[PDB]
Amino acid sequence: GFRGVEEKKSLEILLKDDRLDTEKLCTFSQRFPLPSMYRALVWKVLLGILPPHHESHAKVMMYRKEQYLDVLHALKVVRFVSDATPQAEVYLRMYQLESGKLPRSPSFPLEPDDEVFLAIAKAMEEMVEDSVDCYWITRRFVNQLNTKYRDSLPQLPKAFEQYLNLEDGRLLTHLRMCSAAPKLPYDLWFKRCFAGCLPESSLQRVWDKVVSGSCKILVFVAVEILLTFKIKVMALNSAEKITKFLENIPQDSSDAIVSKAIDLWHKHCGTPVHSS
Amino acid sequence: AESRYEAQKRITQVFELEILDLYGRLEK
Amino acid sequence: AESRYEAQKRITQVFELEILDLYGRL
Amino acid sequence: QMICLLCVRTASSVDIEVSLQVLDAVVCYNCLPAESLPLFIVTLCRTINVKELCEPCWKLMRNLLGTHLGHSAIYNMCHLMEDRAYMEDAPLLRGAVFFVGMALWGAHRLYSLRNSPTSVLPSFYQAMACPNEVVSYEIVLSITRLIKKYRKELQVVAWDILLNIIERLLQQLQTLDSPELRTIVHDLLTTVEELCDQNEFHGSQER
Repeated sequence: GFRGVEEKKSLEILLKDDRLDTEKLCTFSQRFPLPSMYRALVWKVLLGILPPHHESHAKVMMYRKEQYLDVLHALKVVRFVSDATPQAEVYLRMYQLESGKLPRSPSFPLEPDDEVFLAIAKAMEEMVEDSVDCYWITRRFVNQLNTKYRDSLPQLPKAFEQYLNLEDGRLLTHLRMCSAAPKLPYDLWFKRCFAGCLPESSLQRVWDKVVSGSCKILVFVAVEILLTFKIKVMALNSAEKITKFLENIPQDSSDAIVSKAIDLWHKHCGTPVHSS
Repeated sequence: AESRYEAQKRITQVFELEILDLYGRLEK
Repeated sequence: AESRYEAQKRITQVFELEILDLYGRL
Repeated sequence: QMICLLCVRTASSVDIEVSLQVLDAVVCYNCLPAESLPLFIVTLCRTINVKELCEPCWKLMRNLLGTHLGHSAIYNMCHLMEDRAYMEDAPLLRGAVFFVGMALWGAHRLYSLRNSPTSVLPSFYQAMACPNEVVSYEIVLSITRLIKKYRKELQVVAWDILLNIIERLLQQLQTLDSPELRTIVHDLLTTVEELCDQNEFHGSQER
């Protein structure tokens, strides 16, 4: 079955309209993966980097590029960044400047928020080719974590504890016998949004859903992580060993991890339905 | 466009902070 | 909004030239 | 260093008065060593909270800021307001707020200091990182002076930082429940409104 063709053509129809319906684009992003050629466009549109009207994209990208170059040149002028500075750290400093949270000098150690943004920025670099697009996608994504999900993300660990049992109760019982449930890497999974845990070629399938309003996809991604590694987790026998394994999971099974996490999230939270 | 203007406000904020830094660094 | 941006851009330009001068004097 | 540690450690306050006099001698007729500047500044921020010694302490700080170490001292006092090791040191934060504000927009402003208010107000905001009635009272008094005097001079970026400060003050009033702070914050709002009426307010009326 050529369902990939159906998905791509439906998205091209959603993108053909002179006004892009962000609600339909969100529902599509929930229900299907984004083709890689339209992922940056659709992420820009849902993150509000580009407005719904397609005509306005040229001028708004001029605005975004001007803002990016102005902030970057300013960081160069106050010597906060340099040409050697990694692109992710450049994005971190640009975000700090734009949010008014720039330190006095780059030698000031990173705050936890800074490391979280840096991790998401590193992951974005591999997903988005263009530096301006990558920076804007990164900043809007992290801002969604701090604004659209400031209350939802803290609930995610409990949702993990719930759905983990609901798919294999004995597995969560195995974890709680180790009393390792509060020591699982929730800051990685839900503040850094699996940046640095999954390869970006499949972390992007997660982030399609995170952009389109779903941070529970993160819960199900973690759940499918532990379901995929049942053979290993049921052989794990210590809280610290579990914590270290979960921060460095084998990356080979990650494509299937995210695919089955999306399947699980479509099974437990239902299939998205187009509005009438 | 207003995001551009806000970015320039922040560029001003860091430039003014840096001018204070540089004057304090230069009058030694 | 464009004029606001251009005026703030010029203000930052003056401060940028001051910063480059002060750094040059270091 | 020895006189500053005296001021920190002494039980007697006349000792602090003559210490401020000796430091005035060091600042005026000699050179304050640039490496003694942070401890000197911390000492004055501590001393400016003693009621009987504010006038000598402010005169000493003004004389120091009249030397070449003035911009350096303003930057150090902003560093104190921003450093996390001093979040709980309320008297020192209050003193730094008082000093930076009085030097840059007080009646005793030093017109030799080239710094715009924009450069130091983020430090005022960070001085309120840990809520403290007296620190916020000094913040709002200093900002009241800055606004009531330099409303025309205050451009949009300065008003951004001032509105962020007023927002953090209004947050604190949900928890400090202090009537003197509440009164001057709401008077400050009323003056900002009057400046909106006179069209001398250049900040974001939306915010």
